[PDB]
Amino acid sequence: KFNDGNLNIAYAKPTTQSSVDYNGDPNRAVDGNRNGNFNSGSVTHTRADNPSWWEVDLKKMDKVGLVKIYNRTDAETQRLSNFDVILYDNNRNEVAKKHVNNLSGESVSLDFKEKGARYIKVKLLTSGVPLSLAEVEVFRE
Ligand SMILES: C[C@@H]1O[C@H](O)[C@@H](O)[C@H](O)[C@@H]1O
Ligand SMILES: [Ca+2]
Repeated sequence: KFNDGNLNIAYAKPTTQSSVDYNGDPNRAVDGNRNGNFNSGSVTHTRADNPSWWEVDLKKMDKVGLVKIYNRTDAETQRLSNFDVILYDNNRNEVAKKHVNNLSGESVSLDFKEKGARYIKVKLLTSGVPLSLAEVEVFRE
């Protein structure tokens, strides 16, 4: 629930994703565990979807600052590439979007500067690539 003294508002929130494979249910990206080894149980996994995506629902409009996305680490790390992070309001209107080409480390940090949003979606832009996320943390600043 807190990471380095900052309240992670995504923790334990409802999640969905495009499909599930390998029992990589979407709630694994909000289970409080940054472990990126798939075999740990901490990491989501969709099927090879058109495209694969994952989303957290904050349950109401909230304010979104830092969003930190933790990649799978044990294998297939390149899958988390060429992707959008999209904020939606209560009526699923897009209110902000950032594109990430790839990760040089195990995570990427994005600052949405306190934009009002209820949903944060991670969407791969390449057809037929599974989406796996170790953790998605969201902070209000
Ligand atoms: C859980 C599995 O891990 C393996 O390393 C991959 O080759 C499979 O595609 C799948 O992601
Ligand atoms: Ca996790």
